[PDB]
Order: sequence, then structure tokens, then C-alpha cells
Amino acid sequence: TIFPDDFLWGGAVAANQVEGAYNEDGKGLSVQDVLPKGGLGEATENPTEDNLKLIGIDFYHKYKEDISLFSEMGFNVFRTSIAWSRIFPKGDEEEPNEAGLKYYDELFDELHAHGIEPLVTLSHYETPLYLARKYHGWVDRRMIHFYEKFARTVLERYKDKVKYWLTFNEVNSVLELPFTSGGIDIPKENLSKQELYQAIHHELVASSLVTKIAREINSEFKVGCMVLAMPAYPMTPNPKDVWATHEYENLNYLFSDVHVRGYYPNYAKRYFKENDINIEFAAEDAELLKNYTVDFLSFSYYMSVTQSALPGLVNPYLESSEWGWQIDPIGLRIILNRYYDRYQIPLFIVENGLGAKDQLIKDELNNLTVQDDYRIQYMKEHLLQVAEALQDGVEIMGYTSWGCIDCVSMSTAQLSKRYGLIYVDRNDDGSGTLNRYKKMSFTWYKEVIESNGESLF
Amino acid sequence: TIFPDDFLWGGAVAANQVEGAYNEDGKGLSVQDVLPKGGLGEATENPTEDNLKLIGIDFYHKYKEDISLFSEMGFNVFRTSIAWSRIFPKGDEEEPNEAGLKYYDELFDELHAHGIEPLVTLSHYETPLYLARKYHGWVDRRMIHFYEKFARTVLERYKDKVKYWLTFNEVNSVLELPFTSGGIDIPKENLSKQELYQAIHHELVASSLVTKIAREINSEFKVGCMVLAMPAYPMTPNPKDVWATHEYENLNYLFSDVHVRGYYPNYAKRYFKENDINIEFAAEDAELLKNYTVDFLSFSYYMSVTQSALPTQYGLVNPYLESSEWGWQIDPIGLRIILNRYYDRYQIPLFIVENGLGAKDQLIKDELNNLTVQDDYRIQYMKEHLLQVAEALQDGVEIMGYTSWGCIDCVSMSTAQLSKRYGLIYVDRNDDGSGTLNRYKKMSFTWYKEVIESNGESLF
Repeated sequence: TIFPDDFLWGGAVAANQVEGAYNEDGKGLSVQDVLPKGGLGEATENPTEDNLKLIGIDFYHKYKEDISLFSEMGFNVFRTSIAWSRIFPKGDEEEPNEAGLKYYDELFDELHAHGIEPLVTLSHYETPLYLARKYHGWVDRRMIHFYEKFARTVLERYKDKVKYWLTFNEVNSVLELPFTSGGIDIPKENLSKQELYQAIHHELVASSLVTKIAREINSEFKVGCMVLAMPAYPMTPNPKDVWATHEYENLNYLFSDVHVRGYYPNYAKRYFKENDINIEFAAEDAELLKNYTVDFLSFSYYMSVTQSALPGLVNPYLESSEWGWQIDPIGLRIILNRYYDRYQIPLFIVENGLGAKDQLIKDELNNLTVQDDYRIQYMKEHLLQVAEALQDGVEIMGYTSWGCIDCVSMSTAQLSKRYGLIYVDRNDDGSGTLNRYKKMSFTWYKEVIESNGESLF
Repeated sequence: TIFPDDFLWGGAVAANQVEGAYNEDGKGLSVQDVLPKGGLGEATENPTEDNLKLIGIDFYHKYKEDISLFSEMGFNVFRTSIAWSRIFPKGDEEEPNEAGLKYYDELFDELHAHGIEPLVTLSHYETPLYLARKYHGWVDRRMIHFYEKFARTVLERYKDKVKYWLTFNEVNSVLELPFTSGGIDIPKENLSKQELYQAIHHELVASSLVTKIAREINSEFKVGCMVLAMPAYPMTPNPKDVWATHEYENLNYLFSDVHVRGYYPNYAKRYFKENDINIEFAAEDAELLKNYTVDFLSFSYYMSVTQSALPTQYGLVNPYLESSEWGWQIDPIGLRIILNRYYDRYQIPLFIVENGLGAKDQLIKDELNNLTVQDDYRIQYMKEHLLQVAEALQDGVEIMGYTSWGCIDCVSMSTAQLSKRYGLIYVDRNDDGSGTLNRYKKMSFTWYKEVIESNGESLF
């Protein structure tokens, strides 16, 4: 078979996008609880009722039924985040919140009960609001300690229940979304490249430090980074556009180069110099970065981009989704190869999927469902490209479909753009029964997993 | 100052393309002595008078004068090959030929007397003809032994005269030029991909072996590979074209990957299976390759190439590039692109060991009465490419130096002709062998002198 026998098939969410129960069992407020309009929207002074993340999909209470569905599809892996504000409500507590730790104990146990391995993102846009408001988030080096305290607590607690960990979901998303991403509550107009890059530096050092701690705790742990995969193509063979495209890709490669190689790459100096960025290193930083680099690289992949040296563009060769995003399955094979060529370490595709406004409708069998042939087609083409990449010799640990049960979106905090194999009946206004339904893609994907990919051909 | 203080500035030739003196001082025949039409041409059973390489430019005798010219330009480096057949005429002798070793001792000595570091290519398309005939060259594993015998011999002899060594000029040349590059005697139509890749495997193993030996002899030696650099661009943003371009570049990356990384790369498995290639490893091969990898990567660069998943809708002309009189497209930015691609992949120092512009230079008298060449085309080419090298240095790429190809006009490899000239120094000899063989400073001589002496500062 093309797919390895140990290949991990699954789905992925973030805690804040599903759990709800934002006020329960001593959970402190996160940044997401003041973001009713999502990452692109403004923050409220206090949580408001129209914020869908308060309730989410109520995964916090519904996880056993949900996990039953995951199990019927045959997942051997499930990616989620541990919500930081559940373990350390303010973030500065001397002791963890035991009800939080107990909750995740139960979650993981339930997963293992069905033969499903947890894959845990330590920080996924969940920063305790107190830390954000008090320290302005990651612009403050004190965040490292807080994060360390968080990580250790959970690494130790779950050390026999969780093999796979991710430190940060895209450290560099701090650049576009300082608040959601870095818990930085200073207005974007007031943030220099210097402050943003310094904040990302603190994240990278924390990632390394936590990698060290992890390895001391359990030598069986696998610790990955998580970055945005976006292969870039030149609009034309004009060498000026080829070079523009290279330079564009370096923006992203900088952070993965730190994660994997353990030092700021050769081209950083120039860029920093041209952008007035000078990273302030604490004396321990270089050695932490160099000595503790990631075991694997995980990434989100949605689309490619086309670049030009002209004072990117719309690729005329790509189809677009009903929602208006272009679609590029070959770009997945391309970026898998680019990353592998560059780093020679295992890769994990941890976010991929097709968003659409699915409509729940009774099929001719009387079952309420979503006829999403579009999602089946997207997943199929992408996974065939994954198969090509496996044959190219790229090491790929697995694939977790993004928002495998419909979740609240990160960017807008809406439910109507749906990624899931499982439809959840709850709407943008908060209404609905919260019942779950299998989409047609549920059955197809079940088939792919149970055949370990052979059904793709 | 943007160029490092220690930057190496110079010129490059191969022995067979300049030296002449093909039968002198105990020299044995090389494969080049039976290639009067060059690597693209047929081999002759015995050397023929129409072969320009018999006399070359007679660098063998005139090297002191030529080197005084190199020194007037301010070269701190000069790249050539040691002709294998001057050391081991047949290749299988128990003892080396002392007249040849003495010759290179004297050559390197003049170089150092003028403050020029030698850069020595161990094998540059010069395999002793005896070995090519007897063993059919690199298809036979015994070549490893002979090559090793040869390299140790020179590595030891020159251990205090030569710091920088290259093992092979393009191992993968074998694919296109089995006889010229691999000493492989067998008719081109009778050679499978399997045989060629096996020959190349032998070369790679031999390169690692010699790397081990070099390190035992002198820990200050720096050993490097030499590959063809050819950055590829997709004709359109169609991801099919982008993938076709990626695939194309892997053909080349395979060999540099073994040299630098020390193992056959991940995509090789698929490519080999599709092409009926199965490499036969000796028991110690994999560990040798893994443990002894090059200190640096050196390359030739002339041009980029554009690729399409479907070429017949139009190995394609790049609309945006200028072309030389001779008819090659010109792509300076491509040099920055490829320096960065290599450094991104391997993170080791790079060395540009072949670059230049070929043209039919006309020797004509200027207004000062001096016979010269008005080669401003060549000045423009070098200026633009060296400005791209400067960009790459600012990009943080580690670059050891630059050696202009055929710095003194030399016999070409592909055609064995003199009329297409790369040099800063014109040599009067023509395709039919005629002429005085006198040397003349081209206009580019003075300009390049100023570049070197300012350490690149004159480029700005």
C-alpha cells in the first residue's frame, strides 16, 4: 500500500472553537471570550452573549457522543488544544486548576477507549485574558515562564496519555493577528516590526524550552512545530518574478528555519536590517534554540499563492470554491516536497479542509444529512496528492481533517462556513438544537480510513 | 567590504584544454587526445594532427608568462586540473611519473611566487586512455582504486602547496558524455541508465574515499564537489508546470545531495524504480558516502532554463532574457537565485568555479595602436553576474570565491574549437591550428583587474 500502516488518520479542532463552557469549573477568560467577531474583529471589554465561543458546540459536555462518531469513522488520531485558561485561569497561579486537569484526563481516556491517540496543541490562540491585559501578551518575556509552567504541568500530567505535542499554532500568525495570536492587546497601528518579531522570538524560545522539558519528562514524546504552508509560484519565468517569489517564501521560512534548524537563517540579517528589526537575545536563548529543535513539522494547508516583482495575483489555472477561495491540490504535493527537501524530517498535515455553507437536508432515505460531494472531491484530490508525496519519499505521519465536527471559525467566529464531516445544528445567531448529523463525506472518509487510503484509487 | 577580505578572485581552466605537450615528459594518452571534435564528437583510434588539444595553447611551456598575466590582474586564485595521464600514464603503474609531478611542483611554485592559491580539480575529463580502453572507465569498480592511487599520490605530494581540491568536474556528466566524462568506451546506444548510474555511483564512492584520504593527509585541505548549476523556472503559474520544474531540478539535485548530505535522496527511490535503476552497493559504500561528505560545493553557471508540463503548446525560450551573439540566453539574476537555492538546501560554503561569456572575439588594433579585443559585451556580462553575487553575499550566502572560465582563451570541451572564446586574454591560434600563439590583453583584462584589486568595490 501507498500509505504506511502506521499512518495517522483523523480530525482536528481547537478547544476554544468547540468546547464552550467558558465559565465552568473555574476556567478563566481567554482572549477568545472577548472576540465575538473573531480574529479579524475588535475585542469587547467583557464577554458578550453574541460570542458563539461561549457555548461553542458544547463539546465540553458532548465529547463522548462526538468521540463515538469519530470512532465510527475510524479515527486513530484526534487533534485538539488544551485550553490554557482551564489549567491556569489567570495564568499566574502557583498551582494548576485541578478540575481542568481532570477534564482533560477524562477526554483523553475516552479517546484511548476507542483506540484514538490524542494530538495536543499546547497553545492555540487561547491565551488567558489576564496575561494579555496585564502583560500585553507575548511582547513581554515573562510570558515564557507562564507558558513553561503551563506546559510542564500538562506534559507531566498527561505523560502516559499523550504521545504527540505541538508547541504553538503558527508562531508567526502574531504578525497579522497580534491579539488573537500573541495575546497582544496593543493596537496594531502602534506595533512596530520590532515588537512583533520580539514577541515571536519569545514564542520560539518558549517552544525550545518546552521541548527540553518534554524530553526530560518522557523520551517517547514527539514534539512538532506548527506552521502555515503556502507554496508560492512566479507569475512568469521573468527572473525578477522568480526572485520575488523566493523572497516572499522567506517570510514564512524564517520561523520554520528557527523551529527546525535552531538558529535565525542567513537571510534574516538582511531582512531585519532593512526592516529595523533587532532581536534582543537573553543569554540562554541561542543555546536553547540550537539544542532543542522540533522532532517534526506540522502545517495547515489551504492554497498556493502567485507572486510577482510588479509594483499575489489571481492564478488563472486554479478552480475556486463556492465560498470564493481558489483550490490547489497539486500545491500540497509541492509544499510537502519543498519542506521535506529543506528539512528532511517527518511532516504532519494537521489542518486541511473545504469550508462551505452546508445545508442540512433530508436525503431520499429520509435521513437528514449534507450532500457534500464537493468536500469529498476536495479531500480526495488532496489525499491523492499526499499519496504522490509519499511515493516521492516524503515522510508523512498523518492527516487530520480541519474542523472534523463543525466548529466556530477563528477569523470571523461564525458557524455557517462549515468544514466538518459532522454537521452540528447551531447557527451564526446561536440558535438550533446542537444535534449532530453525518454528512455524506462522513461515510466516504470512513471508507478512506478503514482502507488506509486504498479506496482513493 | 561587501565582498569578504578573504574572497578568492581568479580564473579557471582544465589541463587538456590548455597545456598541449600531449606526448612530452612521459605523458600517456588521455581520452581527450582521441577527441579531435570534442565531447560531442567521435573518438579517433589514435591521436590525429587535427586535434587542437595536442598543442593546446601550449600552456605547458608558456605557463610562466601566462601566470605573469594572471598576476597583473591580481588573481589570488587559479583553478586547473592535474592531468591524470602525466602522473600515471597508463593509470595502473606501481610508481608515479616523476617528470609530471615535478611539472606540477613547478607550476604551483610559480603560482605561489605570485601570491596565487592553486585550486585543483582532480579529475576533469582527462582519464588515461589505457584505463578507458582496458576497463571501459567508470563502469568498472577498479577505477575507484586507480583514482584513489592517483589522488593519494598528488594529495601527498602537494599537501603543502594546494589547499583547495575538487574531486570530479560533474560526476553526472557521465549521463550525457560517457566517454569524455566517464572514460566509458562502450558505444552510446549500448549503455543503459543502470550502467551510467552505476558508473556515477563508483565516482561518488571514489569522491568520498578521496575525501577520507585527504583528511588523513592534511586537516587543512578543503575538499569540494563540482556540479552544474542550472536553476529552472516554470513557464506559467500552473501548478502542473511548477511540479514539472521541481521534477526537472531533482535530476540535478540527486548528485549534489549525495555529495553534501551523504546518501541517495528520498525521491531517488521512485526515479530509479521508474527507470530500471538499481545501484549495487559494496558493503562499505553507504557508510563511506554518509561519513565523508564535501566541505564545500562548487559549480559552473551559464544560464537558467524554463520548463513546462506541456512544452508542445510552445527546453523553452525565456521571453524575458537577452541573448549573446553566439546565441545562448543570458541570466544574471539566475546566479543569485541558484546561489540561494543551494545555500538554502545545504547550508555550506559555495564556490563559483566556472562562469563566463563565449564569443568570437576579433583581435583588432585600437586607437592606441595596441592589438586587443573590444569585449565590452564580456565586461557587461561579468559586471551583471558579479553584482548578483554581491546580492547573494548580502543574502547571507557563504561564497568562497569566483573563477572566470577560460581566463586565458582555451580549447573548448564540447567541440574542441578555439574560435569561441571565454578569455580575458586572447591567444592567437585558430580552429585549424594556425597562428603565433602570442597572448593579448583584452579590454576585459583591465576592467577585471580593477574589480579584483578593489575587491569588488569597483562594481558599484
